[PDB]
Amino acid sequence: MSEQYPVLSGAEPFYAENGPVGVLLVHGFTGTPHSMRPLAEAYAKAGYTVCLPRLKGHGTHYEDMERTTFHDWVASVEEGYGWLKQRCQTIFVTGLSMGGTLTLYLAEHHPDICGIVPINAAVDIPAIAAGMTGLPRYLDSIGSDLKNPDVKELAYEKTPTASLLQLARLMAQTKAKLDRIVCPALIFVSDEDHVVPPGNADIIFQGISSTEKEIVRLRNSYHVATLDYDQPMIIERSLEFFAKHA
Repeated sequence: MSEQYPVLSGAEPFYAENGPVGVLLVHGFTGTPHSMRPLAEAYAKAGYTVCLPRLKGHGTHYEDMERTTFHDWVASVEEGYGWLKQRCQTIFVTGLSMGGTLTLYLAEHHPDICGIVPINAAVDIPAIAAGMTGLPRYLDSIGSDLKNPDVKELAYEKTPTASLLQLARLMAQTKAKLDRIVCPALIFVSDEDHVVPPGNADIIFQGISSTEKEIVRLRNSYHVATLDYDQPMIIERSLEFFAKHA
């Protein structure tokens, strides 16, 4: 049931105990805490308690990932949420890509969350269904969709097809339950995301029941926006959002 491979260098989770306002940061599918670490460190330096977990099956080897289900990834996030609940009076959740999906999923089940910051969150990726139809156990992963080519992202070099099915099911369930969300939402979307169609931001904006919601368009980033040129804006605007709603 446990992972068989060791944690990769750079994929370690990050925890910081600071003040009574906490932020949970969720990384994406086949990715690792590396993609959220600059945000986590900035929020900790700003005085927030921070939890950046490593999703089960992630940051080790794709064979470990293949053995996981979306319920395992949800459990990692629920565990991090619980860690914060034991420490903080106010909790925000943010996440990139499937991490954004999991942010939404958590908010659909926990009304106490005080705000969410999904970044290129995925609730519908038609290419997954199209990809089947018309095969192999592991697909060659695409290179990281980053506008800045100097940035090194840590993600598995192969993607298990079994795991894509798990992602599809997670997305469908998350999409179906969007109207349960009423907390404030700051929805970031890269205009030029080549992985998650940017209309996802509008599915989310229209689907949630929140009265305080906005879409912020990132014009200088591709999918992996947390490591891309718009990173400072994501951090600054997120910090403003946390302060306003705490």
